[PDB]
Amino acid sequence: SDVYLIFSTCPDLPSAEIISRVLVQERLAACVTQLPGAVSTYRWQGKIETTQEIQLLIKTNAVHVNAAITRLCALHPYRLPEAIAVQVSVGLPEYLTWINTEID
Repeated sequence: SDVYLIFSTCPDLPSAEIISRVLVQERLAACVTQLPGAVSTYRWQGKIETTQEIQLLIKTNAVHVNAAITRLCALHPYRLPEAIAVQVSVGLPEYLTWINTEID
């Protein structure tokens, strides 16, 4: 399908809310789901670091993937945010249509 799920994380609730609201308002994503209480572990210059985060699941389509990612970046606290998109293989047809009609 041409629906894509974009994963990102943000450091807290306002950033998640800002990103979620803006991406939907600007019709770059049909919906954004936040999963709070996430912890991410990564290296930050020779140190194992953990950061509390909100996980985002951004539902969009192929023609909006880049715009959603770049707008996400424009709104993001992080200099280099997670933004990775996975193509949806198949889905409930009316749901895929809804994603598309929301933003196309």
